[PDB]
Amino acid sequence: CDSIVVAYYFCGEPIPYRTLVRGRAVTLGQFKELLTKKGSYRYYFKKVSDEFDCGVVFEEVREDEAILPVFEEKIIGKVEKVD
Amino acid sequence: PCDSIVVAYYFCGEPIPYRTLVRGRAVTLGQFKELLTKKGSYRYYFKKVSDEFDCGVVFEEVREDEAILPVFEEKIIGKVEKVD
Amino acid sequence: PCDSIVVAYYFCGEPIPYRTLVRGRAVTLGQFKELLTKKGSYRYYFKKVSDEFDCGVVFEEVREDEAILPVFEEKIIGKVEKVD
Ligand SMILES: [Hg+2]
Ligand SMILES: [Hg+2]
Ligand SMILES: [Hg+2]
Ligand SMILES: [Hg+2]
Ligand SMILES: [Hg+2]
Ligand SMILES: [Hg+2]
Ligand SMILES: [Hg+2]
Ligand SMILES: [Hg+2]
Ligand SMILES: [Hg+2]
Repeated sequence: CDSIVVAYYFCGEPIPYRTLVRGRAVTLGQFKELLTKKGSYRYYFKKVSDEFDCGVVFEEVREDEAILPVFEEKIIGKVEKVD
Repeated sequence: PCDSIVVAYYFCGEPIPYRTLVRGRAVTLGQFKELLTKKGSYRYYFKKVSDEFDCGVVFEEVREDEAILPVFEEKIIGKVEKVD
Repeated sequence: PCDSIVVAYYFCGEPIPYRTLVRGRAVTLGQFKELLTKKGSYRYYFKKVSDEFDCGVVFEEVREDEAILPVFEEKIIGKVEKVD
């Protein structure tokens, strides 16, 4: 296994965009390179959270060097345009 | 399978530059800024060819941080200066 | 729309000049002085057209800083020398 599945829902759209990334670990900045549209966005990723009752959160990630959480083996991101 | 970039910067004149690899194709000032360990006010320059003259490439000052750093001969060569 | 000016200076003899863009139409010595990172006593010169001979052009010494820096072929080319 030399890869990870990276899917994100984009600016509201219902069908998420899916791609494979070589590495087993992905950073925000790598994820940012898959995006095609310029502008200001916030990025969230499903992550398990003991501290929440329905198990899941969308963790906001901000720093490029940061390693994105993995939910059930995949990276599930939400990309939201600001404003 | 090329998947990451070399980022070296000279830090306040200390000759020996600090070297690291960054995953991805291109790097922004803000990502570069996350590799730095010391707090404070700094300016940042990066080698990158100019179309002026002798012994000449430039050190381009970058400040935005969603700005994509120039690449000199395939690497990112930065100069980090503390504002005195 | 234009918006900015290119400001490059050679610093203490270092060959590779440092390059930045400055917002606005024209730049003053005092604005130029704010780009500099190192403290101390310096003199500042800028290429500019001249009406004297051999190699055609001069380095005008500027000191006021309310003064507007000359523009050589659309850019500001400065020489910064530490007073030794
Ligand atoms: Hg796999
Ligand atoms: Hg969008
Ligand atoms: Hg719940
Ligand atoms: Hg590489
Ligand atoms: Hg320093
Ligand atoms: Hg030389
Ligand atoms: Hg311009
Ligand atoms: Hg100097
Ligand atoms: Hg000559």
